Amino acid sequence: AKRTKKVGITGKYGVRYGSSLRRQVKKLEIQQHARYDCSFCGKKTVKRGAAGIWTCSCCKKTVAGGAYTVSTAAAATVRSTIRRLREMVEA
Amino acid sequence: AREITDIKQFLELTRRADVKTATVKINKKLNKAGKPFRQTKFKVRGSSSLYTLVINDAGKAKKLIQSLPPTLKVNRL
Amino acid sequence: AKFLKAGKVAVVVRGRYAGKKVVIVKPHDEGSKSHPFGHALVAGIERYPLKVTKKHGAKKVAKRTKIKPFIKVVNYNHLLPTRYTLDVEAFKSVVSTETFEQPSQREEAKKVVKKAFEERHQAGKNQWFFSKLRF
Amino acid sequence: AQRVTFRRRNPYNTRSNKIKVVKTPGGILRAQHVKKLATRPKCGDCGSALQGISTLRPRQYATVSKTHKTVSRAYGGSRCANCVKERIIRAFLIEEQKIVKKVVKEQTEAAK
Amino acid sequence: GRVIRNQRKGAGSIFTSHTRLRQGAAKLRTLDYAERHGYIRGIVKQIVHDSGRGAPLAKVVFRDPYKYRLREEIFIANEGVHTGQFIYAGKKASLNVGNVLPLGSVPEGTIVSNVEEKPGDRGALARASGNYVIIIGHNPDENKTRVRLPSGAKKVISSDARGVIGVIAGGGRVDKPLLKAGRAFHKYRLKRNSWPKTRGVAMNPVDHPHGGGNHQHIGKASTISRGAVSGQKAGLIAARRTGLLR
RNA sequence: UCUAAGGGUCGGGUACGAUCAACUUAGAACUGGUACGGACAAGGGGAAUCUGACUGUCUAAUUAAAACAUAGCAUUGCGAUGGUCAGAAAGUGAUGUUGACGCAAU
RNA sequence: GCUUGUGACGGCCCGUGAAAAUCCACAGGAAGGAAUAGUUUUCAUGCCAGGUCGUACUGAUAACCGCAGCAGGUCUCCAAG
RNA sequence: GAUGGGGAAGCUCCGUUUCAAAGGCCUGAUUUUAUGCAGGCCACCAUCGAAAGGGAAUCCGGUUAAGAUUCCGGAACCUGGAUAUGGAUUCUUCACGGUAACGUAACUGAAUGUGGAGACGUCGGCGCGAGCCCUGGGAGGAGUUAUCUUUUCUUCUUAAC
Repeated sequence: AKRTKKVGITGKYGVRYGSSLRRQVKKLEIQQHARYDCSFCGKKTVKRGAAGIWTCSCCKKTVAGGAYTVSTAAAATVRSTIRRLREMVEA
Repeated sequence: AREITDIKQFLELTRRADVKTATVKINKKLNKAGKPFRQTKFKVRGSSSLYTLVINDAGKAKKLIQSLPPTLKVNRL
Repeated sequence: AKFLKAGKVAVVVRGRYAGKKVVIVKPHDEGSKSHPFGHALVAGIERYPLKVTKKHGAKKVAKRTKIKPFIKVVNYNHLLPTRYTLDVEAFKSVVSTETFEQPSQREEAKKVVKKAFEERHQAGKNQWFFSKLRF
Repeated sequence: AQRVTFRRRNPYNTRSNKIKVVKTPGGILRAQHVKKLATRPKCGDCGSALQGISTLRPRQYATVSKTHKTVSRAYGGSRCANCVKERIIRAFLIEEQKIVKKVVKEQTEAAK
Repeated sequence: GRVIRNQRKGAGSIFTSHTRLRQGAAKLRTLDYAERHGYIRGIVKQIVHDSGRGAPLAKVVFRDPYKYRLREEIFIANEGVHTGQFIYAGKKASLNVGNVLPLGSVPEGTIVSNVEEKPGDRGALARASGNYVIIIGHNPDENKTRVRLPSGAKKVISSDARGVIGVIAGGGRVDKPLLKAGRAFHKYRLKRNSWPKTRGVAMNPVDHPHGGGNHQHIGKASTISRGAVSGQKAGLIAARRTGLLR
């Protein structure tokens, strides 16, 4: 029973707001209410409490991150760029 | 507003020198299912509290009343 | 091989003694009528001697260095076994299951333990076992 | 079908002003003001309510014996006993490996 | 005439900031001996939500050097930090996300945030969520550093100015349509009284320079001189160009 | 006036019996001055046009609107020795417990 | 069943939803004290004091405000078949 | 909103810990006498601001022409202060038991530091309670009865601690 066809999670908004805006939110609100693997405890407990903060209910680690998702796009290439400049000086 | 269980401990407070007065209440109740009996309570008055002993077997309750100290001025019923 | 033995120092990680150091004296590896688990009789020190210094003379040194021991059955899971050791042959008779059961025999058996420990704290053998663990 | 009032001059339903409805010995329903409930004390580490402590309001602990306010482990009325189990593990094995580090700094002198 | 709405924010009565739920001023640590001659380690106690801001905060707890106690401070949390992380601070620290180093101590092409304009201001540049500056070059004599400000401007600062490694958490925030006037109401109740905005077009000749007329229209150019004077300035102020880009 | 369906507590050497207690639905005969949400309570509906997307707000005491607001769209100034504003002055102040994914002006 | 209290869960947010006095615990080990005898008022019991101003009644189709004994205005609790 | 400061011909304005020499504690040293001299400390450095927020502790019964969680009778509780008795502890000087969660009538603790409480949005159903509602057996009082009705109404209550 899939119920709705296109709108999915945004069915709560009804008919209002226009189709693009409702579809562009459906992009993010599937990210912020999604459940992610935990880089520490090895389970997927990770959920969002607020913009910026991502809380494991298993290992109780809190993890800072992106607003609507765990790891921002431009972040995962900072911790590689930072991983590379660190080895540059120590190698 | 307290209760005593052992008879002996009750005999102490009567001498505890804070106790000026006591009383004896008689209550007619029944036990188990069928048949009644005569229940008595002894209420000694402290400064900060009121202690009571409950005697459900009247074979004991009489030997106790005589045993009260003579200074203690008792109001029966 | 089996590193839980008669001399092996341990740390007590579970209950009222947690953080205090002991020595495994008579281990029962498997089985007993009560205690249906691997346990080890231990002896340890409940009070640690206070800092003694050059400046303390006269009677302070004897009253800083007072040790208060204990004897306890403990479960392995509640012990950290460590590489250190003690020479335990002094009280091997005085800390025993027979010592428990008749609790009078327990305060008779702290004396032979309390005496062996304040000896060693003179002649500084086992310097570490006498220093308060800190956490 | 009886109805009842506040016994105090606060007409309003605020957090302190709660009412419970009581049948007196004299046959009447009457309102009874109730004090705000007590919260259990928390582990300053893991946050889970640490058992063995009596749950009172803050100034009602001044009236209580010390066995209600404590347990007989080290860090008794403070940490949850699994937060004491760790910090013993962590105090022993950090200052264990920390001795092994200081011999290597004696070896790295003679090795070079 | 009347005093217009933007002239009315200066006296700051109902226009002040709504400060109640804010955890504090997020700053970096005072610059001291231990940090400029070496490093000092804290740990981040909890990374938490601050009201009115867009990015989370972290509370790292240092050990006071000269007195026995703990001291805990408020850092804008870089993305990737986690509670239980050691945060190293000082000249001799290492290059890892969250460690605050001087800028002279990091190679060019390094991504840092919450960088300082001058040493010891406890942070200025790139504090909003998702922002960072890149270090594009050094000037080892008459010490400076060449960094790229998040707008794209290129600024040159001191090389003793600290900054914390990584991107600020809370990236992606404005990707999500706000969708209704209510969600913009809950946004500015925690910030200040700016909202909603009446178009100066829709008001009277007293209320604004754009007001009046039997149609709604500005009537004169909407670009105003930088050398304008108090209350004349409404509209696009001292613009070099205007109109949609191509 | 009946029929049916839906629950519980209970003893079984290592299939059945009993009792207690509910407002729910569906079905069938009969019935009457065809009456039965019997009073009360309780949407009129449809084919189009102009116009503002919507919720919301405003001339208290002649105007509730197609007007203001809004999300969305775009432009503009500003990297703090600063942008926008205040003060008679100031060892003065609001944005700012701020830092371009920000503040200010449209 | 209705009213209110509470507990464990769940949803929502570019919104994550007061401060302080006050009280307690823990870490530490300053010191102070057993043997002819020395403590402890966080165990029990016992003893003394607990001041100042408010307290009546309406709270409204006549006790408040609207020139008034005005069909207006005015925050709140309880709630039977 | 004072103070210190800073403007202002001035009425007064700024600001609220600010460009400040901003203060009184814990007991050791005294057994000429009480507190000199002593080490150490702690730097938060006015005050005002809520009868709905935070908060030490009280309940039932009776009483007046008019007052009561205040008066009466009884049953509690908190706080500040003084010391006395019993128990407990002490020769292993500052308690024991349980593997552990932890237990208990008690069961030393200064400067200092840290942790909890105070201390918190909203909605949704679910659980458990309290008062109310309904209701059967029994013990009483009242209303109806021309006929029917093991009948209709009412009292069987239990506070803080």
